[PDB]
Amino acid sequence: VQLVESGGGLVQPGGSRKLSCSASGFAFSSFGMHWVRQAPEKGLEWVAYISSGSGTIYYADTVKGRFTISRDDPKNTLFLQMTSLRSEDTAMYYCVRSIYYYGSSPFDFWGQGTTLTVSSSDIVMTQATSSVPVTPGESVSISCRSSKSLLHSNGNTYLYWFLQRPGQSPQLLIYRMSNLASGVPDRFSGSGSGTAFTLTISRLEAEDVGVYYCMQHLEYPLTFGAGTKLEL
Amino acid sequence: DQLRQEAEQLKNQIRDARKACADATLSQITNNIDPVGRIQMRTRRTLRGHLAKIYAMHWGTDSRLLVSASQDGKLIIWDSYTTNKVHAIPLRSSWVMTCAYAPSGNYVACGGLDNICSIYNLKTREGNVRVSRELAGHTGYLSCCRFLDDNQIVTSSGDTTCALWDIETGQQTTTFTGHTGDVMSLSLAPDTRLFVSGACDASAKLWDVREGMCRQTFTGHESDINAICFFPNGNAFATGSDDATCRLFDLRADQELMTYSHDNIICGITSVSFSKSGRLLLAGYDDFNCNVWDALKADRAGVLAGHDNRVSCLGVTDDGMAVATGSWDSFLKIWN
Amino acid sequence: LSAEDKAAVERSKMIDRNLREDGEKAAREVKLLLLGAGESGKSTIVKQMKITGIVETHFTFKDLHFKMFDVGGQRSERKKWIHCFEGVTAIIFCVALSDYDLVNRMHESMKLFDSICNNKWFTDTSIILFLNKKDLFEEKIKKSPLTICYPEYAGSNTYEEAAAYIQCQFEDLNKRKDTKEIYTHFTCATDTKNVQFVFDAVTDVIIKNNLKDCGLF
Amino acid sequence: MVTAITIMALYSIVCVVGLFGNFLVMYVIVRYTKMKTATNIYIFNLALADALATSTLPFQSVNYLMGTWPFGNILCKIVISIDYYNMFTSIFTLCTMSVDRYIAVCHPVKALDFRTPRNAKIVNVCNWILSSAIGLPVMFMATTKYRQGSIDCTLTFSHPTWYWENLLKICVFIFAFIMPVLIITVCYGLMILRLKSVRMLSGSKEKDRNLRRITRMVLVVVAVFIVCWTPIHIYVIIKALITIPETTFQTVSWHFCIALGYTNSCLNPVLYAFLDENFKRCFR
Amino acid sequence: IAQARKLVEQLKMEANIDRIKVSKAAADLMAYCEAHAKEDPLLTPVPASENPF
Ligand SMILES: CCC(=O)N(Cc1cccc(CO)c1)C1CCN(CCc2ccccc2)CC1
Repeated sequence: VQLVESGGGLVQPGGSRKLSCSASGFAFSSFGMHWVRQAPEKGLEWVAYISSGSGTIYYADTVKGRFTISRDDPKNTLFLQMTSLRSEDTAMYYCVRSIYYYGSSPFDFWGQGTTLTVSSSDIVMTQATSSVPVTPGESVSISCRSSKSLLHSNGNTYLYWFLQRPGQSPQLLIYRMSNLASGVPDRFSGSGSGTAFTLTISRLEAEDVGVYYCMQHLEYPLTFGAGTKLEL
Repeated sequence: DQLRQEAEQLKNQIRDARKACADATLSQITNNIDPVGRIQMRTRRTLRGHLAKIYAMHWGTDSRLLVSASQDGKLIIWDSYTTNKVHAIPLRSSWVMTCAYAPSGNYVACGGLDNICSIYNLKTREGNVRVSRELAGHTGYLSCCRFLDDNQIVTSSGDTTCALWDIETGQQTTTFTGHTGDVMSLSLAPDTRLFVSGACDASAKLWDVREGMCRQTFTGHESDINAICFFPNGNAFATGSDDATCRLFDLRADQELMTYSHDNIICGITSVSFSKSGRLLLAGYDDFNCNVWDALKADRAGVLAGHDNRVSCLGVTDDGMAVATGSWDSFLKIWN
Repeated sequence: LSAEDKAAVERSKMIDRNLREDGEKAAREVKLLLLGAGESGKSTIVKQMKITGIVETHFTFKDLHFKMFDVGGQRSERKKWIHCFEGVTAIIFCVALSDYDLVNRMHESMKLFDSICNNKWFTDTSIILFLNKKDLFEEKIKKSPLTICYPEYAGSNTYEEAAAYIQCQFEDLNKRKDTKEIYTHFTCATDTKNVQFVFDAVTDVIIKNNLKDCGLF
Repeated sequence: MVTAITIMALYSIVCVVGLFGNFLVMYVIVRYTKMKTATNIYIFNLALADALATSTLPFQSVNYLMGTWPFGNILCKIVISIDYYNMFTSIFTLCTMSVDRYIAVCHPVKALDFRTPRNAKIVNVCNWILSSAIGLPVMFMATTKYRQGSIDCTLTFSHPTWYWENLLKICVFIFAFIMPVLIITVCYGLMILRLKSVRMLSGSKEKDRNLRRITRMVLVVVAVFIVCWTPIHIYVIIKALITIPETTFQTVSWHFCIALGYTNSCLNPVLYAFLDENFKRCFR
Repeated sequence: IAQARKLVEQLKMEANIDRIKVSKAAADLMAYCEAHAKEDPLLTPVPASENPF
């Protein structure tokens, strides 16, 4: 798999810009796509989503009416059209892959991201802490709380954990609060109940430092967490 | 000539040996057991995705997903609880007569009249499924396929032979050859240490995957047999045939134990399966319906008549909660 | 209800639409089954058209798509897999016309034709019959009389009536003359005009099927 | 008196028989066959319109017996609309079935592509829309008239009464009795001419008997259509062309002609469905 | 005669199997069926609360 973003630069306020997401190495036409932006020194936010076959499109509240999203399946490229740029749109945009069926693991791959600068009823998710000192070889615990019960009538709790290493794109760790993503070592574990969740890391080694984000998928729009930072 | 007479004498000696230890009169042993009464089953779901007759169907260890194959050159994985379709694999050779679903859930194997066994990779990157390995070496037609592990598969072909393969290299590890006719069915034991196969000779043989040598041979059918299913305990099995009779054999006793027949049933059986407790026996006739037999009394319990054509497959969930029957009507239903 | 199952339902609907399209495309075409004796004329029939266990041949003629299944490379009980070919448009049968004296071959060919024609599944499908090696039959009759394999035959050793007698002997083997038809043709290595005969037979079969499905028959 | 009672009895009998037959056909199609082929869809559509038109008869019967129209204005509008609407839907369905049969028999290679259930549904929707294109003006235009001592349903025209009335009569006569007759007779003649040379239907006794039954059914369908539509059209033309002073014979003749059109509606299903080969196979 | 010799060898190998009386073998089946009657949704219908279908 390979995702490349292009179309960045500096845009005057009130202008327009186009972002192109290039997908290669996988069947683009079978995957849903998301756009996720990250503020220069803040957490991640959700922008837009396209279903498979362009049969369903959703937009965030803060970008509805100004942003246009589309895909080109024959050419394997994803487009985002931005109109009426403000000073609050300065961020870095990531191209996200997702697929939905019984037993799937959505949000499993993130693009490299492109930088863009502009010259000047929802469910809220709360992080218990913001930074913890961590010593190698020990065990740490990260807590996450939600304003609404994420448990559904079908027996599934929708919770996703992401880890972002410095200078790198975030990667999926745990989906549905109990399953481990492919390629993730068995050190990480997840547990908890409705409106009370916990992430457990055991015998953690180096290269595990970063920011851990808590995300929900019970309903749209998707809201991330503040982010807990781990430092040596 | 003398050697043939010696073989006949050995056969007569074996028959006398199994007759000497035959004081069964089992109907006089379990005559005091209360009947199971009447069993009423109602269809709960109907999967409508196939455009031709379906020949195979296999449940999963999850007891939620199942796979079905038909002659339109497509096999699709169903979600039984919700009726959604998870996958739709387009296969090359539309003539397919059997299918299998791996116990772990990562692989699906299909094969038919094309003399080749195909294994598909379900859980992989890049999205769609891919053909992991093609198995070649048979000269007849694949009749049944069962999975032992994610690397070992046992196949039953039409050239009077059975084989055990390894997927990583695609080579015949072991070959079983003791039949004098086309073998149509196959079923693995719960411990996956031995299996039995049934052929067109009206005889069922008991192999073992370790050494590759036949252990025992069972007989008593008057026509070709099509279905085999082990007892849940693992010490017995039942067979269906074109004789319109189902019978139960015992491994330790090494002889017949029961016969299931009725006066107004004159057509063959294409599928046989047991319940979780083993007290019920499901047999799929070509009379457009399947019956439920009380396995301990040879007395019919109920009738499942909801199909407009002969049923070609039948399976029971691992936890014994529902039974799925497929037919040439192109619709397969779920009963509970 | 249906938190994220809506995407799964959408995927199911999309793959169902794909299945519908594939099924329509598959039903648009017609399938042909090629039977015959061992290496009698089946080799040259396939070569005339454009063209493991079995082999499938694809060719088109006058805006019509044909599929031909050569199932003669399988050695097993035919009754255990012959029901998979139910619903085939037509059956092509090849008979070597110059093998009337080599060996008994004609008698076993007639036995095979009787078995195939009066099968429990093929009680409705029409049969297209081809008599190959017509040119080789001309030189083998003036020297070897046809009475060798037909003791009851009493007539002159001329090709014109011997061919008709053989055609009638092959044709009168069906016990259902009010439901199925048999198209007979004489084929040689040259004179590639058999595709038109197959097209005419398939057109008649399609017309009959349309009449049956339209309520008139 | 006697004549009015006889007319009312005949109208009631025709309505009852038509409604019973149509409802039975609808139930048989819906419950058992469940839309197997495009022919089933066409027969289903035809059985709907026939009954939606015959259900209208008791209103006309009570209007004749009572002598006035007490139902009002909106209901009179809907009666006239569903009376001028189904009379076109049925004819369009019959023409579509005839064309479908002709294209199925004469052109099988093209019928492999054209004849699909989706195409049948599209054609049915197009026929309904085309019929609505003329039904809606009657909905917007039909009114009720308050006479000296009676109330009757009549169409008041937008100044050129004679010109526009004759235009409407000529249009309905041309598009309801000439083009349909021509298209069905040409289609069936070509179908029979092509079918007379089919190897499957010639060469023995049973094949000739089957061909004879097919051509007999075609001929009887065409004859029923012609005989049951000609009298009403010719009577309307004569009435609109000649002064034809009122007489007790004129009313009886007009009522008998209207009875003949309703008789045509009842006769058409008992040939298309009650004798359908699929229905016979289902019954047996 | 090569196949016949193998057939005789197979029959001789199969002839050495220790059997048990059926009354002892038939009791095992009944004991297994009687001890697992409760864990059989098909034989004993379950309430719709716990029925996933
Ligand atoms: C030439 C056609 C014609 O002249 N047709 C339409 C028609 C005639 C016969 C049968 C059918 C249906 O198969 C339609 C007229 C005939 C007289 N009807 C009177 C309807 C009516 C009476 C009283 C109050 C309100 C309405 C109007 C349409």
